[PDB]
Amino acid sequence: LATKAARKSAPATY
Amino acid sequence: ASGDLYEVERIVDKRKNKKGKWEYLIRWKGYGSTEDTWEPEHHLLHCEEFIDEFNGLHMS
Repeated sequence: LATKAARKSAPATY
Repeated sequence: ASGDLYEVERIVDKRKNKKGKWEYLIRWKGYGSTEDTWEPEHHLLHCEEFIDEFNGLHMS
């Protein structure tokens, strides 16, 4: 099963 | 330079922005609901382990 990942935006939008 | 890579627990919500592009509210693996952030579509990734495609073959 494939892992979910993503690049985090800095600064962040909540 | 594109942003630090982190594992995703799940996609919590989805939306379209003012420019008509898709954004995803991400639940980050190891973090709670307060740390949930809206990420642009191109920031999402699918990861896979390297595989030996021959092991999977079925004989009969």
